[PDB]
Amino acid sequence: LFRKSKLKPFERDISTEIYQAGNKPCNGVAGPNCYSPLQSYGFRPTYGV
Amino acid sequence: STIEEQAKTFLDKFNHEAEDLFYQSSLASWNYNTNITEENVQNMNNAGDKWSAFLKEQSTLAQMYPLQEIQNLTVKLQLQALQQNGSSVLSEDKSKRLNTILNTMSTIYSTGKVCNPDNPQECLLLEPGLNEIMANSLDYNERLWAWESWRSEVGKQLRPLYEEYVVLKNEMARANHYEDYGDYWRGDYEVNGVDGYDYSRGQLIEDVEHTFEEIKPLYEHLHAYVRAKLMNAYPSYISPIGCLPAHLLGDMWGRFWTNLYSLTVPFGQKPNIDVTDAMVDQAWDAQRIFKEAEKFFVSVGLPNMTQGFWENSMLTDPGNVQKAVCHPTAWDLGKGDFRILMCTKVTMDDFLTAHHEMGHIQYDMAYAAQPFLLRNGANEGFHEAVGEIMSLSAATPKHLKSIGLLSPDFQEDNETEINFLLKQALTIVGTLPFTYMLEKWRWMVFKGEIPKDQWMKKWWEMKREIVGVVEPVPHDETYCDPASLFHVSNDYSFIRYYTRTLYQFQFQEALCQAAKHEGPLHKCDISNSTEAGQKLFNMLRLGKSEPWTLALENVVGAKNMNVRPLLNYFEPLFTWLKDQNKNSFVGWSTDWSPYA
Ligand SMILES: *[C@@H]1O[C@H](CO)[C@@H](O[C@@H]2O[C@H](CO)[C@@H](O[C@@H]3O[C@H](CO[C@H]4O[C@H](CO)[C@@H](O)[C@H](O)[C@@H]4O)[C@@H](O)[C@H](O[C@H]4O[C@H](CO)[C@@H](O)[C@H](O)[C@@H]4O)[C@@H]3O)[C@H](O)[C@H]2NC(C)=O)[C@H](O)[C@H]1NC(C)=O
Ligand SMILES: *[C@@H]1O[C@H](CO)[C@@H](O[C@@H]2O[C@H](CO)[C@@H](O[C@@H]3O[C@H](CO)[C@@H](O)[C@H](O)[C@@H]3O)[C@H](O)[C@H]2NC(C)=O)[C@H](O)[C@H]1NC(C)=O
Ligand SMILES: *[C@@H]1O[C@H](CO)[C@@H](O[C@@H]2O[C@H](CO)[C@@H](O)[C@H](O)[C@H]2NC(C)=O)[C@H](O)[C@H]1NC(C)=O
Ligand SMILES: *[C@@H]1O[C@H](CO)[C@@H](O)[C@H](O)[C@H]1NC(C)=O
Ligand SMILES: *[C@@H]1O[C@H](CO)[C@@H](O)[C@H](O)[C@H]1NC(C)=O
Ligand SMILES: *[C@@H]1O[C@H](CO)[C@@H](O)[C@H](O)[C@H]1NC(C)=O
Repeated sequence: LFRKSKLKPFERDISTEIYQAGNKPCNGVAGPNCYSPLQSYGFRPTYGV
Repeated sequence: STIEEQAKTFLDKFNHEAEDLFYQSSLASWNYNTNITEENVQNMNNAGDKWSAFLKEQSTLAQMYPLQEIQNLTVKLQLQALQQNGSSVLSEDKSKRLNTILNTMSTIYSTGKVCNPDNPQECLLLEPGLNEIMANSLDYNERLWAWESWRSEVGKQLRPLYEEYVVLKNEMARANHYEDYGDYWRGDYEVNGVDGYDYSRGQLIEDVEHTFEEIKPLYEHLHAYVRAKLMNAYPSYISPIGCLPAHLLGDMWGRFWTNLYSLTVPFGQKPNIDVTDAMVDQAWDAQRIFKEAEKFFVSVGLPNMTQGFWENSMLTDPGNVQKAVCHPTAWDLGKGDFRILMCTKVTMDDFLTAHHEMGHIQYDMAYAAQPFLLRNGANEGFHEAVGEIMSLSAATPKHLKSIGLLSPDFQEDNETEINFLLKQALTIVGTLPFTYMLEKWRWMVFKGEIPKDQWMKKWWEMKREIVGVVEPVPHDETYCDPASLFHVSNDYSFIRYYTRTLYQFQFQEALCQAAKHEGPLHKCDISNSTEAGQKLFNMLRLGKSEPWTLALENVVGAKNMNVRPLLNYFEPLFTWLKDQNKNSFVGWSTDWSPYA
């Protein structure tokens, strides 16, 4: 859900580092302006198309 | 970097978790409402606690972004809603005290019961027996006593708790920047930041008063006609110039005058429009009714329901051990799931209710693309109005003839239109003064200008002034009559029922104009028309992304609510009532009192 820049065609990215958004570097810990980059789907049979 | 990018980053996270948590809480609520068990209640409590708790931290975290550095005006709306609706400012002891009082309010109202005099043998509840008695029984003593008994056994208990309740709510608004808890409600219609569309909180009071001034002649003429007809039922008790007794309105509080239709029919000899027997002859079931309702929406161009709606929604009472509430509701669980919860019988009312409920679902699907915090109507009135404009067209004889329930041999003349208009009048026109009266008094009591010792004193004084209804038994300050109302005890805003009614007739007049319809307004259909459908759909998809003044402009062309379409709808009834009131005095006298 969050990346510093775009991706070149036919490229993959697996690195998981805390995406800093605020000015202060939070040294890679969870908190304000420091979100984990990998979000999660949720799937249930009752969803709609 | 700048605040704007950081705020957008935070919003792009909040939306993701909000969707999932809302689904879990809403699904748990649906499970209990269709399956009444103790563990379902526990599931609601757990899911509700997580959703309530999650909103608390997000409200706390949103404080770090000052609102004066946002110029997009779209992020500001989301930030304002998030900060406001989950922020708590009272102390812990005061917070739990307010929660305990509110729980007491709901508990006493649900558990309240009154029964026959000097007989503790058998007793009944308000919903099963009291509603039926005031709607059907014509006994003067029974109606008067039951009206007095319920208020005595409910208002007296609720009086001191309301006095503590009004206080704590005031410091809640006082702690915030609002002047009083009354202004907190009036902030829903507030619009700021847009030139040519700004709406002030104080402007609403002036607008409401001005609108009610013009609709006075219609109400008093109807009141005079009602008084004359009711003279036949209770001659001795009713005075030709006094106010009507409060226990002879056909319901508990006189909110609706529907129950007086039989006693006040204009032409009883002529047949009434009814299709219940026609559906019985044609063997109509629940699915057929909803399919017919669905086809109506397709005929105007709106897309019809998905497969998930048909499989998941239930339309019939399960019966047996499976017990569920039969109150018609339209559920929007989010993430592409829409369901309708109601128990359906083969009646005209259920046929019309299907159209009314289906309107809410279509409105919900309209703004599915908007962000999570903006998935709502422009205000508290638009949502109700949308689901009511379509019930008007469904009941028109032309639509019934086109479907085929009504025989083509039916004809229309004086009485058919007059009877139909008067039946609508007793449901729509009558409730407007009652709603305005309750809201205005409740505004004054929260303002603090009225002392506690004059709460009941001023309450009845204005009842004989505007509503023109006099109480049948005097009451002191021990009673708390407004507390007997369901909405008052449960802390619900009541002004939405006054803005909604005036909104719906503005929409119907505009759509009928776009449909190139001619003739009387009350005979209008939009089934084949598609220009009306696309014009309506343009406003529906907006959601909360635009000020409600702009949304109103995009449909009718005005920046404020108006009363002309409502009067134009009932104009033929107004002329006939003027003819019938030639020999009847117009206006009620406040000096008369039924109890000597
Ligand atoms: C900010 O926070 C507040 C509260 O914390 C949230 O406000 C709630 O908003 C919802 C959405 O409108 C309100 O739900 C509405 O309640 C009305 C009150 O009805 C009560 O009484 C009936 C019995 O007569 C009960 O069945 C019902 O459950 C209520 O207890 C309903 O009348 C409304 O239903 C209307 O629409 C449906 C279609 O959706 C129609 O079918 C109905 O016939 C009816 O016309 C509606 O359900 C709720 O009351 C609000 N809470 C409070 C305390 O007022 C906001 O949602 C939140 N903002 C966010 C999250 O952004
Ligand atoms: C206020 O903020 C919102 C949200 O950040 C801005 O909405 C954004 O508007 C741009 C263009 O106006 C959208 O870009 C479009 O993206 C689609 C793909 O989704 C692409 O196909 C289009 O060609 C275009 O590039 C952007 O998606 C949209 N943001 C969101 C979340 O939908 C809005 O513009 C801001 N207000 C002002 C005045 O800038
Ligand atoms: C909208 O169009 C449909 C399609 O023609 C109309 O349905 C017809 O109505 C006439 C009555 O005027 C019937 O004789 C036909 O049998 C109907 N046909 C079908 C396929 O249902 C419908 O009446 C139109 N709506 C309005 C309000 O006129
Ligand atoms: C309702 O709850 C009971 C109790 O767990 C469960 O057995 C049942 O499957 C649920 N659903 C229905 C339709 O009864
Ligand atoms: C309405 O539903 C029918 C299925 O009964 C479907 O074929 C049709 O496409 C739907 N209408 C629209 C506009 O998609
Ligand atoms: C009934 O309608 C006709 C329309 O031609 C009108 O002439 C007549 O005056 C009406 N009667 C009443 C009592 O309104």
